[PDB]
Amino acid sequence: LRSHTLSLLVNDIPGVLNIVTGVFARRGYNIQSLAVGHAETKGISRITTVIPATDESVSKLVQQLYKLVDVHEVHDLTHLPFSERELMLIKIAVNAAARRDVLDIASIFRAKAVDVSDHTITLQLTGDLDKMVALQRLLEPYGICEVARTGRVALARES
Amino acid sequence: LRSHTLSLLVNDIPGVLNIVTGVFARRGYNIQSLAVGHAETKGISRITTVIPATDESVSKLVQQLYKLVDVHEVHDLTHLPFSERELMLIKIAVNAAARRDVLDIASIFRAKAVDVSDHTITLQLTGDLDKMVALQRLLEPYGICEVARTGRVALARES
Amino acid sequence: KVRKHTISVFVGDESGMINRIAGVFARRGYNIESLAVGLNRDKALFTIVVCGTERVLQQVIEQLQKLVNVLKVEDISSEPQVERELMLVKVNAHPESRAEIMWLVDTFRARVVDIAEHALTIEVTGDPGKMIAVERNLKKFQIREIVRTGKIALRREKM
Amino acid sequence: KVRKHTISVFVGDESGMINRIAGVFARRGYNIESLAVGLNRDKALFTIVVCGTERVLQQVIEQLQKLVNVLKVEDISSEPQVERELMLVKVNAHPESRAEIMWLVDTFRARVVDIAEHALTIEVTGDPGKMIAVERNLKKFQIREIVRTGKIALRREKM
Amino acid sequence: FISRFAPDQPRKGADILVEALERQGVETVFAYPGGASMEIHQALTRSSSIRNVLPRHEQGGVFAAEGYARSSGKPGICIATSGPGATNLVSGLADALLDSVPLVAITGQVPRRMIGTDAFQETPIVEVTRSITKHNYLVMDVEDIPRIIEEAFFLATSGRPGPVLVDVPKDIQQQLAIPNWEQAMRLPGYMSRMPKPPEDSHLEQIVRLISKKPVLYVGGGCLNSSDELGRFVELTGIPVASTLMGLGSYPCDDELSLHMLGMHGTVYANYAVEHSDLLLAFGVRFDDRVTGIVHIDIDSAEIGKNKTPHVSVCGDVKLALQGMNKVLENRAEELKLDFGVWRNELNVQKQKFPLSFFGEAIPPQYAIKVLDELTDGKAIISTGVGQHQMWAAQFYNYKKPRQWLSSGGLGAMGFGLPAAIGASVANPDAIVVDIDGDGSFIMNVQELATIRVENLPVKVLLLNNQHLGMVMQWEDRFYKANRAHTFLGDPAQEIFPNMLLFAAACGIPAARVTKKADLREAIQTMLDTPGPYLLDVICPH
Amino acid sequence: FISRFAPDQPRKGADILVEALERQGVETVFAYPGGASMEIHQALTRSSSIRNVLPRHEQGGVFAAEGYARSSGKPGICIATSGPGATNLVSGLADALLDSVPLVAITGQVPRRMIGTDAFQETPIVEVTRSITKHNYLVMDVEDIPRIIEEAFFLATSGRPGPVLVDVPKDIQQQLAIPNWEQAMRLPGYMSRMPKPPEDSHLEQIVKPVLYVGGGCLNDELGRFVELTGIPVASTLMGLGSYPCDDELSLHMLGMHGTVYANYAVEHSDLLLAFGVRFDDRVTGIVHIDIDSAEIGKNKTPHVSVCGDVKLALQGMNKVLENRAEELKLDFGWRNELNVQKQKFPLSFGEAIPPQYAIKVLDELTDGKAIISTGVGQHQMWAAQFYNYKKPRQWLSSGGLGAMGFGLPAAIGASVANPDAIVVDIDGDGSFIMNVQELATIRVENLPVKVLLLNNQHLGMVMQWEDRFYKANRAHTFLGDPAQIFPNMLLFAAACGIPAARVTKKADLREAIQTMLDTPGPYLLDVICPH
Ligand SMILES: Cc1cc2nc3c(=O)[nH]c(=O)nc-3n(C[C@H](O)[C@H](O)[C@H](O)COP(=O)(O)OP(=O)(O)OC[C@H]3O[C@@H](n4cnc5c(N)ncnc54)[C@H](O)[C@@H]3O)c2cc1C
Ligand SMILES: Cc1cc2nc3c(=O)[nH]c(=O)nc-3n(C[C@H](O)[C@H](O)[C@H](O)COP(=O)(O)OP(=O)(O)OC[C@H]3O[C@@H](n4cnc5c(N)ncnc54)[C@H](O)[C@@H]3O)c2cc1C
Ligand SMILES: Cc1ncc(C[n+]2csc(CCOP(=O)(O)OP(=O)(O)O)c2C)c(N)n1
Ligand SMILES: Cc1ncc(C[n+]2csc(CCOP(=O)(O)OP(=O)(O)O)c2C)c(N)n1
Ligand SMILES: CC(C)[C@H](N)C(=O)O
Ligand SMILES: CC(C)[C@H](N)C(=O)O
Ligand SMILES: CC(C)[C@H](N)C(=O)O
Ligand SMILES: CC(C)[C@H](N)C(=O)O
Ligand SMILES: [Mg+2]
Ligand SMILES: [Mg+2]
Repeated sequence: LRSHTLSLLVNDIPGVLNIVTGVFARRGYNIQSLAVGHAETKGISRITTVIPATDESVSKLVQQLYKLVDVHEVHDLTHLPFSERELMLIKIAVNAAARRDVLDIASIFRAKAVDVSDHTITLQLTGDLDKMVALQRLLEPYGICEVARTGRVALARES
Repeated sequence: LRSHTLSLLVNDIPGVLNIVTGVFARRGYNIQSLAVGHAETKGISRITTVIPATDESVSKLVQQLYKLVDVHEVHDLTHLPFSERELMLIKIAVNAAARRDVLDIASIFRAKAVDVSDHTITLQLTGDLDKMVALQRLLEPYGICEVARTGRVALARES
Repeated sequence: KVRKHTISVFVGDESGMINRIAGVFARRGYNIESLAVGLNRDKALFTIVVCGTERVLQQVIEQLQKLVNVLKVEDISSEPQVERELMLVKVNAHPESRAEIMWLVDTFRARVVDIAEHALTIEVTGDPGKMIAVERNLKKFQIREIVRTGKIALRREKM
Repeated sequence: KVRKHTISVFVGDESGMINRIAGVFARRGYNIESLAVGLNRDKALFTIVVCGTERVLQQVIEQLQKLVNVLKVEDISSEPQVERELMLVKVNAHPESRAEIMWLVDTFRARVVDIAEHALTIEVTGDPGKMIAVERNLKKFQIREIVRTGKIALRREKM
Repeated sequence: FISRFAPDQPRKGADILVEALERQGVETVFAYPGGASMEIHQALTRSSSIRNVLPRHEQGGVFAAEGYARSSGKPGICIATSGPGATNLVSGLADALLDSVPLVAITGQVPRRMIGTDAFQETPIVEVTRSITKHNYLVMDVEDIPRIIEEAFFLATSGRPGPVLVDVPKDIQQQLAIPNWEQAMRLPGYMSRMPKPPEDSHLEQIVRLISKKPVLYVGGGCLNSSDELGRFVELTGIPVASTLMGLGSYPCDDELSLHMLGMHGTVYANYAVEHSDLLLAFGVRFDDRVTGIVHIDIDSAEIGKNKTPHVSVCGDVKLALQGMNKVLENRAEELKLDFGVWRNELNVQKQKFPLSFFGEAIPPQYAIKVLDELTDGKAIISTGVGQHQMWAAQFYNYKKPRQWLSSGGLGAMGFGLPAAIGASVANPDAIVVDIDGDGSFIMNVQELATIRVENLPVKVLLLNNQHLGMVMQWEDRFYKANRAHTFLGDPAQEIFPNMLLFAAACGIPAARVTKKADLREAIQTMLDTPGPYLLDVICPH
Repeated sequence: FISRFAPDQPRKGADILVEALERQGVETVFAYPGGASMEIHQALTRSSSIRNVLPRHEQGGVFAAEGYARSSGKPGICIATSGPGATNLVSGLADALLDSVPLVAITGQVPRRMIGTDAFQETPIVEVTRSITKHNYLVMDVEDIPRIIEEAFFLATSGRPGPVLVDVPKDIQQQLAIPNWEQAMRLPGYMSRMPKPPEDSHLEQIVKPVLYVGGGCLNDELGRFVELTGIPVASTLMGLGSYPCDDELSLHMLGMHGTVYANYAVEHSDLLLAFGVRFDDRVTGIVHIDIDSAEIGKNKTPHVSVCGDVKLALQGMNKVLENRAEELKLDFGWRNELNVQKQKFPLSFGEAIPPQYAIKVLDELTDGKAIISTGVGQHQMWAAQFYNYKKPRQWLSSGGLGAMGFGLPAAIGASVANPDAIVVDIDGDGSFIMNVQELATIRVENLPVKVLLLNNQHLGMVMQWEDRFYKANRAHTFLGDPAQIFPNMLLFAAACGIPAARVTKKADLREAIQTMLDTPGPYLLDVICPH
């Protein structure tokens, strides 16, 4: 398999997200990340997701999703040119000496600090999955407490 | 001898670089750096090179190059006023403690970090040969792994 | 399956080395899109870009190893890598045009090298995708000259 | 071979020291193009710029050593060196002119010292080549006053 | 080594070079005088151990140095003056690089200050040859000569052998300097790639694979392993197929020698390949004349080049055979190898399609069967490029390697007569017989005077037919018999030229023969006569 | 042009090429058969106007095409099969590029899909020749053939003439396609540099002088200028024939093997008119007019220099002088002093024949009108000094390369180009035997070539560097059998059914030379000489 990105627009009726996640779970596909929020107009929400699939099976799944009453439109973005971003918060157990070292890595990644205690600090980061995993892999020597990754968000670029 | 810069425009036929480099090698001159890339229009490439020579010998060599069918024009830039730039990537074997020290030098040179591992880091730098050699001479205490220099690129300034 | 592969070659220095390297592609009638090299100390590193099949590449990437003074050869194109190009451009800039082009350079994090009332020199550096975006933007301005280095590359060190 | 040499002179302090130094050039009918000094503690370091032959320089650079209170003398002009000038300028600035001149200061990394509706004071610093470029740019604006320090220099420490 | 100069006496670079050659075991060089080689020729006359042989044409010189290098295995050497001398060598170097023959060429060059001016007789010979040689050097300092010469001989002999060239400016040849015979080779890239000894785990896997219809396929790579291959054939009894270059590596008279395979190869060998089940490609490059799998080679570039092998090993076939011979010897009784069924079936094909070929109008294949019979299949044979090369390759039973000398991949015409000179210098007491078509012959006929100068015992067999036979065949076979001027006689008449007069001009005894019943005694008369001789054999076109 | 095919009929690329040659005025080509040239040879047999001449060895072919191109001024052509054929040509191309002779070489190549693998007879001939030709092309598409061929003939003839090569893969030669005879040349660099007509202001500025002319003067205007000036003319080994050797002002060869009076003239001249010369070291050990902007200032810095065809410069100066001859009143009657030097150091040499006498006899028995070709030996200097050429192109010799073996095939080229001329080949002993195998070709064409052999049993010129500098030490310069003429070249002629004679006496030679000139058809004369 390979990962794919789906963007969906929906009627924003109470409980519609249960219908859509039922279609993926009825194929058994384990969703890697999901983010849902208000679209450009009142009365519509956008859902964006990532799944491991075949580009055959996504074509079957987008046909299958058109049977729903509450969807307006569905797109694969994976073969198109699209801009992508992702947000992460991370917390770390750190002492005053190691704090130096961590601030160095942060500066390299262009990470912005956003909480401090002499027990622990938290950083904010934005970018794409490779910098995300790279940072999470590099901070392993320290007591990484939690990560609050958004999942990706994408839009096609017409250029 | 003294070093000189040539800028050449070529008719971009497949294999033309072999014709041009044959003229220098037939005089025995050792080209210290070369860069070749697409010029301002479809169907022309620019070559730029640095050679140790005499300003007598370059005058003979530019006359000699005009015998080629596929040159459009050739210039010495050495006595003119010209802007110049050069790009370098460098990789370094470094531990977490020395990483501090290296980031300091980088900040002084206005070098941008561009790869990290807890084994090794790589920096990007742009400037001119004196800062290039200065940096490459200053980082000698650490295990400098490789250096992917572009050679210079130049344009005359009409001012 | 014509593709724009990239090969990197590492050598011991001799007079005529670029002429041996350029001969193996000229003997096919293959076309070098761009090539960049700078003599580091006793040794040099090429990065070169060519158009063709992965079949014929296995011939020319084998035949390069027959040379007595090549040290190492790799096809870098599939691997996770740092990759950059330096571009330099001179463009006409009427005081009004000076106003919008300022907005552009203020966007791409570009620098200005020198000024004259008729034209300006700008230094641009980044990934090739930014380079093409820049070119498509400059298309709407009266270019005077452009030159570029061709993509330098180095593998990222995974743990 | 008229050339614009530069000499640096290190002294122990006495009232009227500059008058002895300025007498050796006045005696030849030579011209001090610029001179800068400040009493550092008990000792002071001149840098001076003059026009003439390297022949007659050997006389005046010898005759300066005959003074009892000169510590050291060098011709610095040929050596690898740090070199800087401070310039300060006041210029008329009509609200429209205020718009373009802002683009200029935003280019040269210049600072504004004080404001009045008729004129502004700008602080400029760098290498002499930038200073001349600036002057040739300001030529198109209604200067009100200018002053400059003359170039300070120091040798770079090669290993 | 015994030096003619004091260990600290400064001497001319020329003598430095000559000593460097003597130190390398040089014994005879082919050279031609001219304004850029006088220094070298003089030094060669001051030397006493190296013999000089002067041919008539420089392209004869390079072909003699090639015959010498092929027959003795020693690195051949040739020297020539700059410009038109050097350029005439190109036809030789292009052959050496195609047959992997070690050879070193040395040439004189214009003074350094004159290079790139287009001075009298100046030529960018380095740039002309750069693409057709294993490496080439421009000597910019007399001090490097010892190192350069050493590196050159090493490169010529090490790895896959190949030609190399060194150019020396005249002023550097005259310059006086003090030698230094102790210096290291600067070959870091090449040295790092030199093939490591073979790995036994693969030899044992090969023994495992050793099948029901196996065939051994050997070429020029087996030149230094005839004994080991014969021993392996005992430990296996596998039939052996040989290329036009592999001939002699395996006795042609052995029951398992299928002779030549391919486009002209024997029909039974071609059936063997067509029906084989295991191909042991040892020392071969899958040339299209053969191809229209186990690969063992020293050249890592040939691995997988033309066809992807199932198994492949990089390294000297010699060591691979010694290793496998030991692995087989300690387990021969356990393996119990047997292919009698396949061997018999192929013998049946031999019986069904044996080698075969109009009154007194001579069959040239009979002329060659007679030539084998009267020489025990032991002589050194050399050949041109026409029909005559194919007949001499097919119908003579070579018993040792190096008995067969012919241009393989390049097919250069005029190769015969000078290659016979090389073999005659390398093997003073051997019988050397040169076999030719009249088109392949005439291109180098000016060398016959050299034989008289050296009184060499060379035997020449001209298979005369007044045509360019191999060209005139593909016309009659495919292009409707139509003629691109493929006739070389005078249409108004008789043999033209009368080659008897060409021998007479050199004071060489000769004979002409036209009829099947005389020929067997005529060949014997040429073989019995002391010294050189020419036999002109008249055949129907 | 009359086409053998319909304007829209698709035909083999080979026929496209053949037609492109006929369209260019091709008349005879030297070619050799072989597995990569059969298509071309078959098309050459289908054509009717172009004659094919088959030599015995390909290096003879390229030398015949050079003799033809030098004597007729027309671009010479030669064709050969890939690999060994092609490589044999290298000795020719290196000569053409040194003497600025226009020549076009065409060769067959392996199928495109086979390039790079080292297939049978494959050779990087393009990469081998790239550094020794004016330009060269690898034909990647049959459609470009018309344009390529046109561009080639143009490049060969335009500017400074020089050799060019085109390689054609066999499969492209067989491929069927529709031609297009209308297409533009793609030479935007070269065309932009082509020399503009000369500027009269310099001609007028030009208006103990000595005229120095070389190969650039090959193409009446000089004779007219000599009338308008009366200036003595010095000629190079290549300039011979451009100016009548029998004229009072012809100082003959100058330089290292030149006449003493011409050398004195240069040594004492006050104005040097370097028209069509490159300051070769055999001459040099100033006004420069040349078409090649690269030669300007190359060896010596001129006081004045002009870029452009010497022909137009002379026509312009001839008009400028004509309208002001009476005003200028030029006079250098310097001419006498030099004539005094002629008188003080004139040219000179039992029965043991002088070679100079063999040349003096041959000049006078042929009005100095016969076409001469040489090897490269002592005999090349003698045949240059002692024979009075009266037209250009009467002298055919290797100028800068010094390639041995050049003689006999260059005589063939000249004989094909001038069917009725008296063609005499004057040859070294070493220089002759190197290509003696081409004698067979003369019998095939029955060409009346006259062969004069200056036999002295040695590599002769090298033996002068032995006997002058290397203390007369023999480095094997003797080519005879030490135990005892070897070979008997009489038998060589006999092998070809060609009449011949050997001569030894000064008293016999004048009758023997006349016997060869009397005898119809080819003949060989073996002139036995002291070494
Ligand atoms: C008209 C014509 C027709 C022909 N027709 C035929 C035909 O029908 N049949 C035929 O057989 N040939 C024919 N040939 C010859 C054929 O085209 C090739 O030229 C020939 O096969 C080349 O020899 P090779 O294949 O053995 O390899 P070569 O070109 O001799 O190369 C030597 C090989 O040995 C390897 N090698 C060297 N040292 C070692 C080592 N120590 N250990 C291992 N490997 C080593 C090299 O890497 C290389 O692979 C013909 C030739 C002509 C002129
Ligand atoms: C052993 C030996 C010794 C020699 N010694 C002598 C000697 O003593 N004296 C001597 O004279 N020669 C000698 N030569 C010949 C020598 O090699 C040179 O050829 C000669 O010195 C100069 O030739 P060139 O300048 O006349 O012609 P080259 O320059 O060699 O060739 C023709 C010239 O014509 C020019 N040209 C062509 N077309 C045009 C055009 N349309 N318009 C203008 N210019 C054009 C070219 O640029 C070129 O310079 C000797 C040769 C040999 C083999
Ligand atoms: C230099 C060169 N030219 C042409 C060829 C092509 N060729 C191969 S064999 C041959 C001639 C065949 O006639 P010949 O050599 O006299 O012997 P025959 O075929 O009659 O036995 C030719 C022209 C070649 N290999 N090399
Ligand atoms: C191909 C080549 N080889 C060698 C030389 C050097 N060379 C110049 S002339 C000459 C010998 C000339 O002797 P010959 O041909 O008999 O003429 P001769 O001197 O008797 O007049 C030689 C060996 C050369 N010019 N070109
Ligand atoms: C869009 C979606 C999350 C919807 N508001 C729901 O409650 O199901
Ligand atoms: C311009 C140059 C690099 C050309 N594209 C070549 O392949 O020779
Ligand atoms: C390494 C390379 C730039 C070499 N110095 C050359 O001249 O070919
Ligand atoms: C040192 C110098 C400034 C000094 N104090 C003077 O008055 O001349
Ligand atoms: Mg034949
Ligand atoms: Mg001679």
